[PDB]
Amino acid sequence: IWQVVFIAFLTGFLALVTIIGNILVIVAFKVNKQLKTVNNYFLLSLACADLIIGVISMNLFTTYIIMNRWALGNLACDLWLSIDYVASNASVMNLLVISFDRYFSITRPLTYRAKRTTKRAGVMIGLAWVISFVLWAPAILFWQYFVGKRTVPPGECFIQFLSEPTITFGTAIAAFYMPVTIMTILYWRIYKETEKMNIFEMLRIDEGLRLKIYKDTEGYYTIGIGHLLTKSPSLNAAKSELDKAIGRNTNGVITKDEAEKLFNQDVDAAVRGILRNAKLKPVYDSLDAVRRAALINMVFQMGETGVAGFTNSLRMLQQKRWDEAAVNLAKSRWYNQTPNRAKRVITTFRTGTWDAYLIKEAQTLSAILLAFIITWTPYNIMVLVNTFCDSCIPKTYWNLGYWLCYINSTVNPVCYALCNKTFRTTFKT
Ligand SMILES: C[N+]1(C)[C@@H]2C[C@@H](OC(=O)C(O)(c3cccs3)c3cccs3)C[C@H]1[C@@H]1O[C@@H]12
Repeated sequence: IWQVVFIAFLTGFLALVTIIGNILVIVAFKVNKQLKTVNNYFLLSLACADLIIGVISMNLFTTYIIMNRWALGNLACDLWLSIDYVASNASVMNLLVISFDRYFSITRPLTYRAKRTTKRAGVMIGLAWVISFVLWAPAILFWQYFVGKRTVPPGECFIQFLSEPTITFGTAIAAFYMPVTIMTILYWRIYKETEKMNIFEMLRIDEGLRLKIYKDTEGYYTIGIGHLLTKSPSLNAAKSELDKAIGRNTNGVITKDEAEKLFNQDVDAAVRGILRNAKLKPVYDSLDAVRRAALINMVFQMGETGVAGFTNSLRMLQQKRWDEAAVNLAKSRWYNQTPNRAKRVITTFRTGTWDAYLIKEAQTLSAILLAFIITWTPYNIMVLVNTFCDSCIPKTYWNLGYWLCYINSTVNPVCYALCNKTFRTTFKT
């Protein structure tokens, strides 16, 4: 009992670390405009969940464990639980909101990336806490009054309707296993597709955007972002090819959605072209994200056949000789047709940076995700297990899993700072 008490305070240490880390997140974000963004906004929400959970749950938990008994009675037990599950819930749903956000950033450039603000983010988050609360709290508090009696004996506290290992299983899957799988899906997708954002802003600048058919600087009929319709001067040809392309009668006009989807089609085709080609591929392998994106610009413009006839240049681009590549490109007919765009692309080649386009080059999601899964799944697996054998799990293991579920909330700020040097230097001060 003496050694037990001596070790008990460790938990307190962890709770303190949690509350200060989170409190730091909050303050640092509020006091530094740099840190204000949509993504950082969601990260603020998370740090909040972790704070409310670290100043309340971790502690009263430490208490309950220490005493071996529940002192504060029924209602304290109810509020503690409700705050706890509503909170951690809002934490999972917050993670989801994040993943889906970055996803809609990659896949829906015009519809999503373009209109997204910290206001919209705020709304989404608030709505999330709403959902969480409305799922857990009413159940946890009002289950007794509903059923008419209180299953819970005084002295030991837990959620009334969760007695059964099955309903607990199903609710863990729904509330954990499902959302985790989905976060993994969205994740690996984002991790595969991250560059489409940069290459998007790139082609966006170079080409520009128009919803209704307009004449190119060359005069050719062209629609959307960088989508060429036809070089024939007859408007009918263009409009018709376009219609083929959309699968509707466009009447010369298209929606922003249709547009973003067209772009995506185009880029995927560009890339697929670079990888199908014997020339562009190997070179394209040795290129860093910037330059590579440049290559995808040229290919997105002239086509694979087109960009493959640059062999004089390709040679040096693969050999990491830049100034010579650029020099080799300036002398071609490409540069002659539309010098500005090409000049931007080439500069992008030489420098290896987006500064020509003034462009800002997935982050932290790995960390947060990993922490979450690895501090939760022990417990969820322990539940899945308890479903099938009654006595195989002693209360100890439950408590431990719980603690992990906390050290998530502890570790999340840590992952914040460790991932972004911004949060580092902001905390230091
Ligand atoms: C440590 N917790 C506070 C407790 C145990 C863990 O719980 C979870 O991981 C669960 O999947 C479930 C646990 C038990 C039945 S369903 C969730 C609960 C609430 C939203 S998702 C994590 C959090 C959560 O509040 C519970």
